[PDB]
Amino acid sequence: EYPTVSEIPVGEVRLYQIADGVWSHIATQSFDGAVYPSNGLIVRDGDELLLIDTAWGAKNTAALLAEIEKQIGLPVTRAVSTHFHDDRVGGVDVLRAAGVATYASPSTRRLAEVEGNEIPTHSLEGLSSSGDAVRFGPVELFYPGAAHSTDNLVVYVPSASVLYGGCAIYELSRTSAGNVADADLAEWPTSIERIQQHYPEAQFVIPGHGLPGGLDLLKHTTNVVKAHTNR
Ligand SMILES: O=C(O)c1ncsc1NS(=O)(=O)c1cccnc1
Ligand SMILES: [Zn+2]
Ligand SMILES: [Zn+2]
Ligand SMILES: [Zn+2]
Repeated sequence: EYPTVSEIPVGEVRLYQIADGVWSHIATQSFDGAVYPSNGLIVRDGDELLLIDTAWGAKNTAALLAEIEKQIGLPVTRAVSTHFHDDRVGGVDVLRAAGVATYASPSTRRLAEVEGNEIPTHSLEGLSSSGDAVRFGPVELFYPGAAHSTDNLVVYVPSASVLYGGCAIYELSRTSAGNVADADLAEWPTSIERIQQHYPEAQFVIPGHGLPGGLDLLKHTTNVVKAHTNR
């Protein structure tokens, strides 16, 4: 039942409920002649919603809001981008125009600015050092160290035992390293150890792209990252 690229036309977005008040959002983008899905997270916070990541572009992110409005009916008041790449900040200006307060770490904001990508408005303090955690309404935010990018955050929903690894965690079907141009391959496995060591209790692990699993996805990512390092 977890939505795949076969069910989703580029431009559309599917929500998938994972627990009481916890959803993933799924969108697709056309990249290098292939079609690839992407995951973000939606977490209920009283009578409002926190959004983790854009749906990878302005048009998808407009559809994401329309899909949230239709299917959940609570307002998105805050959004957090988990690193500076386009699949996480692309659509921030859409969010901002709809009244969403947009957030990222200063590291992410600076890299976004340097990259010419969209820049979330608000700064998340207290995440500058590997192993830092901060609370953010109904989630904890964790900086595990450099991995997929130097700024990548992971998000844990203490109340549903949901860990959203964003692009620092790979799905099981992904057996070769993705876009590593901005990655710290030397530190990635240590960063994942930090995630393992902080969230030993997670039950649902959502990778940046593709199918959820359990904690095995962390070891899976490590294996793939090491294989790539030994190419
Ligand atoms: O690995 C990532 O997080 C990532 N995010 C957007 S694209 C990408 N990796 S990728 O460019 O190597 C990719 C994988 C599969 C199909 N097309 C592109
Ligand atoms: Zn990325
Ligand atoms: Zn504001
Ligand atoms: Zn990605």
